[PDB]
This record gives sequence, C-alpha cells and structure tokens, in this order.
Amino acid sequence: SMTIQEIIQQRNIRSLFHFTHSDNLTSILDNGLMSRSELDNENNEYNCNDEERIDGHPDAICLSVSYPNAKMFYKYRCLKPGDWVILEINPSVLWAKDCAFYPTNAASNNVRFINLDLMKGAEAFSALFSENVFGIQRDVNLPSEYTTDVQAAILVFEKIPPSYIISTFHPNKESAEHFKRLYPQTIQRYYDNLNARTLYSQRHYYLG
Ligand SMILES: NC(=O)c1ccc[n+]([C@@H]2O[C@H](COP(=O)([O-])OP(=O)(O)OC[C@H]3O[C@@H](n4cnc5c(N)ncnc54)[C@H](O)[C@@H]3O)[C@@H](O)[C@H]2O)c1
Repeated sequence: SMTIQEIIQQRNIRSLFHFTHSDNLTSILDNGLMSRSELDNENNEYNCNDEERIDGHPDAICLSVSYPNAKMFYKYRCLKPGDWVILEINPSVLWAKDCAFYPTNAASNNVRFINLDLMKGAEAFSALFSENVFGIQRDVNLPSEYTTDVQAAILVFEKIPPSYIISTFHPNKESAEHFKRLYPQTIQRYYDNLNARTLYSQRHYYLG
C-alpha cells in the first residue's frame, strides 16, 4: 500500500546517518560515499572498521535512519584513535537509490539468510518500526522516526554523490572549521563537548 515516501512523511524522518573516521571525510566530500568493492575497484585508500563484512554485502554502503548505530560506532571509537564524524544524508536516498532495509544489523542470523529481494521496498522498510523485532521491543514512547532496533541498517547498493550529504557533524569545533575551510559550500556542525546529549551518545540517553 504505502510508499517509502509516505512512511517517511508520516513518521517525520528527516535524517539518515553514516559514521566514518575523519581520515575518510576529504575523499567522501570529493567523490561521495562508495562501497568496499568500489573503493577496491579504483584501489582508493580508506579507513574501514569491519574487515570481513559478514553481512556479505561489500558492494553496499551502510546507513542508519534517524540515529547512528550507537553500539557499533561506540565499539569502533574505542579501537582507532582520532576524530570521528557523522554524515547527515537526505532521506531521498531510500528511493532514489537501490536500498535494502534490515530491521536489525544486517549480519544478524535473524535476517542474513533472507532473500535480498525481499529486503527491498516499502514492506521491508516498514519492518524497521515493528513493536517487536526479534525480541527487541519498541517502547511506546519512542518517537516515530526512530527504528525499533538502533542497529537497523540501510544497505545502499549504488554510490551516493556528495550532493546527498546535507551536513556533517564533528566531535569538536576545530574539526568542523578545518573542513569548513576546505569545503566552504558545505554545512559542518559541531558540539562544544560530548558531555551532553549528542549523536555520539547511546540513543536511550540521547532521547531520555
Ligand atoms: N557507517 C555507518 O554509519 C553504519 C551504519 C549502519 C551499520 N553499520 C555497520 O557497521 C559496520 C562497519 O560499516 P562501515 O560503514 O564502517 O563500513 P566498512 O567497515 O566496510 O568500511 C568502509 C569505510 O569506507 C568509508 N568510505 C566511504 N566512501 C569513501 C570514500 N569515498 N573515500 C574513503 N572512504 C570512504 C566509509 O565511511 C567507511 O568508514 C558494518 O557492520 C555495517 O553494516 C555502519
């Protein structure tokens, strides 16, 4: 029945997110987001986080709806030193590009074996907001735009040109200003400190 667009409308979704290490941001702002396979095709340099990609979709770019995958992002920030950024991306990508919609992390046993063609389109997208996603329960007070499971993923099977990046969030002012001078036509945001509710927080904390 309902299209992806109408779900977005109804739920007040305004942001997809992609976390990446600042080391990557220049290349992403110049060339846009690309998959592992595509980065290797052109043998581009990149700083990656998940080596094996058990999701089995290295030709896909991983995004989140309305909030980062706080778990996996936190895990990755504990390993590699340095600044991490969060790209804010036009929700239009969900229909303008070939996307699969997973209601939890895509490498999960609960969804990894499902026929990929069944993960595309509005039915699959809608599954991200169920009351119960494999035992992960949606609080009645969770706002509409948030996935039930914070690790719900969008796998985007084509390049995302940099025009689809509506803003970038920085962990501090110096980072933002550095990239603003390099890319003055882009919006580069920052937090004073991370001792606040930020997109670097755990989601329950952020929304509490
Ligand atoms: N990145 C996210 O925000 C995000 C969202 C949902 C789920 N996940 C999950 O987290 C794990 C790691 O995912 P990942 O997205 O870090 O991918 P990954 O670990 O395979 O590493 C790919 C890296 O390439 C970077 N990159 C993209 N375009 C680039 C370019 N033009 N130049 C240089 N680097 C570029 C990406 O930002 C990313 O850091 C996976 O299990 C994934 O499903 C990540």
